[PDB]
Amino acid sequence: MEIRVFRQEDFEEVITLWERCDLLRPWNDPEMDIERKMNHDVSLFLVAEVNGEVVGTVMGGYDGHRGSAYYLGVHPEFRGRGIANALLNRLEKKLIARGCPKIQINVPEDNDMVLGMYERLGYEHADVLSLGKRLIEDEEY
Amino acid sequence: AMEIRVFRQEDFEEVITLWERCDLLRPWNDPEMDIERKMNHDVSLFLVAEVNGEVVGTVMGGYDGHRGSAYYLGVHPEFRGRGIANALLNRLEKKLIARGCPKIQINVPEDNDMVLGMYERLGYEHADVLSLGKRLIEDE
Ligand SMILES: [Zn+2]
Ligand SMILES: [Zn+2]
Repeated sequence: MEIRVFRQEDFEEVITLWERCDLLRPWNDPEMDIERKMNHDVSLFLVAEVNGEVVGTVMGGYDGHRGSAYYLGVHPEFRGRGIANALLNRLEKKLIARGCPKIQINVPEDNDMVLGMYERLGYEHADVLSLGKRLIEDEEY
Repeated sequence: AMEIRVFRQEDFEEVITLWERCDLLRPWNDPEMDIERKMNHDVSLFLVAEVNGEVVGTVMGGYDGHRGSAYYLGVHPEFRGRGIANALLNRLEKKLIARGCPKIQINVPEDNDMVLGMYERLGYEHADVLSLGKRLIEDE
């Protein structure tokens, strides 16, 4: 396999991958989320392709101060082969390449597993509360 | 005469000074480098608040194509009776909306109830989530 940048043709294949990995939350329209990312900057939005097919994603980003990562998933049939790791290790390097000093990720608290994965890779938990506010509402889909 | 506008190169050392006075600097974040990171990337969400020509508040707003962000929110100790932080976040929020950003997320210290309360009062809600981070470039 091989990690590259998301391109428009990857659009339905990615949604259908997010489907299979249950990354889909009713609040967030994934069509909209991809459109936003496209309008914005696709360059830290990476896909893993095996056999000329997408099997993993990470929507990474950078705001001029912190790196981010959302929509990190790997196809349940492709889960043994270090894909999410290759995917995070490519993002972190693409971030360093543009002077991003730190990346920060939110993980569901009850998910003790994915929590251990990140810690393994040298991520520290911060003693902060994440606070959020909805600015634009996504319809149901 | 208070006015919120976008950060300008001229504001550079005034803002650093304000960050000092606002007890916002940390030895692991070089504020010159952070200002420079931001300028090189996109300065349009990096807001200041000026009162009679003086910069007395900032917010380094941000957007990543999915989520909006805010760092370095400070208002000069002497300019705190006046809704300036509120004005800073309100404008940032409008600016995020203007470019299609659906949501802003801000991390606040688990101790700092005064700040948690401000955000709640502004309509921010707690997410049942844990913040993990990884330093990629050390400032030194
Ligand atoms: Zn396609
Ligand atoms: Zn810790």
